[PDB]
Amino acid sequence: MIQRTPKIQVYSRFPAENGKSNFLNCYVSGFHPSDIEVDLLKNGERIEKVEHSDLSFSKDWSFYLLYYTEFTPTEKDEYACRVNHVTLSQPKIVKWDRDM
Ligand SMILES: [Cu+2]
Repeated sequence: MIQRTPKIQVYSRFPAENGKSNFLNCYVSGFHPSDIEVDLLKNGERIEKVEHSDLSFSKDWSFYLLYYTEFTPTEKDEYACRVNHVTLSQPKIVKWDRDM
């Protein structure tokens, strides 16, 4: 019964070491999940082997949700989460910043 753009936070499971394998995470929360579409991107390109958790929600249908994939970072490679949702007129993109 309330409306809001979905919050998106992008972080790595362990602290990042170039060349060392790790996991990339995108935590999405908001209202009215409603077929929301989430992708992870390596240099603007959609990744294939992406897992997600069950979607958690409460009465008013606020929700959170996690998408992730194993990956192994470098300085050259650009990583990001991309979300598609009714409240968005276009796909929203948050970049993974290992210092932020
Ligand atoms: Cu609502």
